[PDB]
Amino acid sequence: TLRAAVFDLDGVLALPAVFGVLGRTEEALALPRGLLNDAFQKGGPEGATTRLMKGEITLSQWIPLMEENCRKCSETAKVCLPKNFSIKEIFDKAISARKINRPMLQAALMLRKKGFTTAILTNTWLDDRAERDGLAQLMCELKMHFDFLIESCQVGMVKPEPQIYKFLLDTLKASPSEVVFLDDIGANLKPARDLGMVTILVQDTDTALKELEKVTGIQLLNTPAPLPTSCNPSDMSHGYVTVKPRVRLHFVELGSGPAVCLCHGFPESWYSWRYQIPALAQAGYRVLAMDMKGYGESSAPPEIEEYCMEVLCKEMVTFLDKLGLSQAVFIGHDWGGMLVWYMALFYPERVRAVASLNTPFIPANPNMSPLESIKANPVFDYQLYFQEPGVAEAELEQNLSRTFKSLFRASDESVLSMHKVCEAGGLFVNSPEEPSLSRMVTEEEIQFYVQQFKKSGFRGPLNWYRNMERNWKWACKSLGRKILIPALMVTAEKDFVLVPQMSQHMEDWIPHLKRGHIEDCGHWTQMDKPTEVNQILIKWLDSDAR
Amino acid sequence: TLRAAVFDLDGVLALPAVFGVLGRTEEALALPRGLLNDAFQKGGPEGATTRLMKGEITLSQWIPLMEENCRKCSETAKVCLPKNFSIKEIFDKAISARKINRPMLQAALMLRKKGFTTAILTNTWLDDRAERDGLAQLMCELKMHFDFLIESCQVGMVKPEPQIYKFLLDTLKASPSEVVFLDDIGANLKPARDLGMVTILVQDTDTALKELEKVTGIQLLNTPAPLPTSCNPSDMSHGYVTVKPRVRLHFVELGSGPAVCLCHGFPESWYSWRYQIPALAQAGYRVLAMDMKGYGESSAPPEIEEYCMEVLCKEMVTFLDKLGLSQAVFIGHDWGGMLVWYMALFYPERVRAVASLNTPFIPANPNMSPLESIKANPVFDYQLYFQEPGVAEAELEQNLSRTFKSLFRASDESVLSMHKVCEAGGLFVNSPEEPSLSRMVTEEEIQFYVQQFKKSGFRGPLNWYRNMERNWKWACKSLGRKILIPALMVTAEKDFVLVPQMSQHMEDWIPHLKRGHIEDCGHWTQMDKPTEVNQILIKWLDSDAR
Ligand SMILES: Oc1ccc(Cl)cc1-c1ccno1
Ligand SMILES: Oc1ccc(Cl)cc1-c1ccno1
Repeated sequence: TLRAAVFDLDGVLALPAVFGVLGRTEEALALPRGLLNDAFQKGGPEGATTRLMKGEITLSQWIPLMEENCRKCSETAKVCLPKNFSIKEIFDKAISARKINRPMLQAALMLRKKGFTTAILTNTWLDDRAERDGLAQLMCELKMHFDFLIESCQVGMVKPEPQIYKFLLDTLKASPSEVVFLDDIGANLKPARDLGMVTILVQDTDTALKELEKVTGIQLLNTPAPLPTSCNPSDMSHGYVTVKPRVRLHFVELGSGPAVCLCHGFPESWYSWRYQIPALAQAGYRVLAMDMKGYGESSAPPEIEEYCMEVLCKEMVTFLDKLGLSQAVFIGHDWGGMLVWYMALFYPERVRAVASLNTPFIPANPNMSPLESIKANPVFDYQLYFQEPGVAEAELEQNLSRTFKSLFRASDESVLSMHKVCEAGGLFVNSPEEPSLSRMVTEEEIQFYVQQFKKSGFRGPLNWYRNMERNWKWACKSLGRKILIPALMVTAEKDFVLVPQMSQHMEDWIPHLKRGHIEDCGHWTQMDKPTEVNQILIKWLDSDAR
Repeated sequence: TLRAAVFDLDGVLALPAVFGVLGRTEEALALPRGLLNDAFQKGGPEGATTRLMKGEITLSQWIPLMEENCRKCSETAKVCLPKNFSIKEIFDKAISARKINRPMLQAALMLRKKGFTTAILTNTWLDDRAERDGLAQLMCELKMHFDFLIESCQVGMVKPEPQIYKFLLDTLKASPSEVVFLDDIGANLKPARDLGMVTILVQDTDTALKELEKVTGIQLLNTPAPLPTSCNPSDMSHGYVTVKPRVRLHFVELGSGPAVCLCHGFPESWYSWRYQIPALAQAGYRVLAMDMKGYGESSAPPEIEEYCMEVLCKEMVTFLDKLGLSQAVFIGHDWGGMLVWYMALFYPERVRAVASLNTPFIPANPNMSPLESIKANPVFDYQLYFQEPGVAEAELEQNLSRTFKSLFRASDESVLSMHKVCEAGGLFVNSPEEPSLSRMVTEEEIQFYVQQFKKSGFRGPLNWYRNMERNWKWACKSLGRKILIPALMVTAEKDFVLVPQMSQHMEDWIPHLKRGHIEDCGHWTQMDKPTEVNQILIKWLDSDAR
């Protein structure tokens, strides 16, 4: 039975292949057929290319050796190479044009998800060209999804030499009959087959994947649309900043480019952005996903006043100061969405652009107490329940697994009607003791939240709701202002607490506001509809945040 | 007696002042004298500018109000404003032209170093212009050096209103007679003086600083060249990455821009780069200063093989992978300098550019054992002493304070002659028990190294020297290669271990190599000559690493 799947890079996981570009160049320059592919393989096991693929020489050292072989070949063929002939230019273009074969990677992702050990086995080079970063990026994106990456130039062996196949088997810790090996080169497939491995000659991806699903017994073609890449907490870079004597802020960091600061809601974690973090880093951004004050590995002081918007915002500015960041784009959801609008109003110079998921911007009413305003809408009753210190803490801390399984549900699986919470005497009074697992979350993801909330519980998080009068007084200072920096409001059709209609008057205070809207989406936006959140945020970031 | 110094921003810590640009614009456009400065202050305490300075409105809301005042003023003066007249353009240019008044900041730095509480008190605005980042950067650079930053738009009060002075006093926790207040506006100086504060009217900086040194009794003018800004460990962003099950790498992170990975030597710390970190972040780079494997907060496994160059380099590649970085510029010193040359040889696609302080690149000799090679030079005797497990550990761990005070010395203060270390029976056998403090380090800096080395001691660090045969075999695989990515070699005249002449043949293997050379510099390059290290690295980074 098969338990390992091995994929080649060129012509398998990345398309189009370099081999195909040499043939394409021959046709474009009207050179004799096979001239370039012949000069490329010249000398066979003793040639310039084998030395390159084994790591004896770098790509920049190889370029003039390929040039001499091209001259040698054209001379024999009794043809002249064009006066403008450049191997450097041909290969720069070829490497740059090569993209990830998305359905092939998807199949590799599915096999690994089903228990297969996966690896990339590739005949590659040590790239020292001025434009080497493009390839470095491609390799980074691909390698994360595999258990192993075996590169010829790193191991000093090449396909089709028998030793590299014995090396692969040793790294996989598998017998040959347990391995599927996919290659676009028949000669490189031959030693794997001779060893007893299942082999697939990759021409077109569809046929190769049909062969792959037939032999594995796993559906790989015509499959439902997969979720975006998630985060393994133990594989992330974890950052810590002391913003003041008793306050440290924890964050997860991924990627390079403009700083994008992700701010979660209640009662969440940096992990609520698990599907956004890899996608935003891949899109060309440096992601900083916070554990907001009171949560996870961030400090959780007991005082109510430690959680007023004025102090929370001041600390986020100090956080940027200590990291040496003059700005960041601030993206928030629920309570984080509220923080993010206040960062834009009070610290516009530090906010590159601002985006909110579900949380609308509604200016403070100076002629009404926030407590009066909250009583006016039956949807905000849960906020009154959260007022009395200790009451909501006891219900939320009683059974953590039940707390997160009851809360984290899609619009069609709700177990909590958020009205008459005070009258009913709690959030979960009409909710089961052992809720079923929502289609949005796995048991393991629920257990990550349970483990995080064991440190500080719900006091700090609930204190975010206990500064209504303080926040109202502070917000009233901003009443003559408008938000004029780039801004995005993302509404969720089925969020019955932060309803899309609550955002209807926002253009009065944010004239240049851009919008996003997600159909069939509940309150837990990021995990309910990750693919669509990613598409909206990436499109807005590339157009408005650089 | 004075214990607090307060500085204005415009016309004091930043030059030229905005007030001066309005007068300059009047002259350039041949407008009536004072027309623009009059439209700017129009309405006085009830005008558009006061509302802006109090934070009622943002800068972008203020621009059209200033335009209307300019029209109102020109109408009364019976003059016409040019057809191309733009307040947005005038202010963008003014804000952009304004730079830190370096001798004023230097004086503030000196007063704080001598025990003064320092603060910036400024009449400023909430900047929401598309080009707001320039000002955000200026403020970031300035604010770090002060105990307090009081901004009119944040406190809702302005100079010359009496309340802001009472507010300043309350934040300083000082009586008026204990405060020096420096301002370029006579009217804004008046309430501080009326309160009993010492006041300085700032016209030209030299005269203001003469007045300031006379009144404080501290030398501020004609002072020796100051050292670059250092790091307070508790104020840095601390990052942690698990590169494999039992190995976590710790780093300090500062700044935005291309990733610059700093790799220390033996027996050091991320803190050895304390003078480079703020300077490189200020220069426009994202600094990642490592605790190399075996050091500080990074994991220190006991096995010798965990510290061979092949594994150390593999882990640094994984470190980039987990951070989502396709590349970084790698800068190393001593052992870090060696690591960095091997990163360039084995992983050029991941290395944006490479720089080494003191450590030359010398290819492995395939016809000689590394032990033979080390015996040939009397300067490398200390490496033979480091071979036997436990011997060097006992001497180095015996008295940590003595270890670091004996090692960390300038070329003219050496207490260690590194020859006949084996014959003498140790590094410190002819060294005092209580060495004097070198002019390079403070007692507190020595104690930071003592605290770091208390966790794992010297086993992991010494193991870097215990993989000679392993490293030689690995390096021999790279003998046909050349380093063709951007590279810098920095030599130190007085490093008697890593002598500048050892680097003489480097151009044979690195043809495009760039060089830096530091006179009167010992082995501890970064702390011996920080200003010159910063100048060389910043110039090379801006030209060769983007
Ligand atoms: O918006 C919310 C805010 C707080 C809490 Cl505890 C729950 C929700 C919510 C909306 C839908 N299901 O839970
Ligand atoms: O280069 C060195 C390497 C190791 C050790 Cl322990 C000391 C030095 C050194 C050079 C000058 N003073 O110490």
